[PDB]
Amino acid sequence: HHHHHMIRPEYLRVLRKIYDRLKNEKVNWVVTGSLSFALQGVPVEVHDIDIQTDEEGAYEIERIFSEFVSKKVRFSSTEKICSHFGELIIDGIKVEIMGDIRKRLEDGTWEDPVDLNKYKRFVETHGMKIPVLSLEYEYQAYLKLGRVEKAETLRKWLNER
Ligand code: NA
Ligand code: NA
Ligand code: NA
Repeated sequence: HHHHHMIRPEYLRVLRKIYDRLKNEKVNWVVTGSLSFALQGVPVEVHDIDIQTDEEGAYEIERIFSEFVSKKVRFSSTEKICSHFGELIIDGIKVEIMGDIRKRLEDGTWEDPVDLNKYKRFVETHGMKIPVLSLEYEYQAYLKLGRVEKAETLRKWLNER
């Protein structure tokens, strides 16, 4: 953990609550977003918890954490990214559930969702074996989001004309 950076205990507490209910379920899930970076030693503050999973996993997670569901899992799509998307709030912390995230391809097709198991690693942390997507994958994913943002920004700037 570069910089001996520590994840704020509120996030670890909620992560434990999530881990405890998923650990012995057949759910294909990973922590993604900032918490995945942090768990893998990148000193970044976490503000919410992102769980990426497959389509079935999103609905299973929602059911497992039914009392915490703030937004029902629904297939949700922009023109760029879609997923089976819902939200939990646990102890005031937002948990984004994203099942089978797919990115739009140049041709308008949707990429197949990632094989989470190609990139999943288990981080031993605070007595928990937490599945995360690899830093390499995460970095590449954010850089890709970045490209999308840049293209959209340029389009919007031009649209203002
Ligand atoms: Na920590
Ligand atoms: Na799995
Ligand atoms: Na960290």
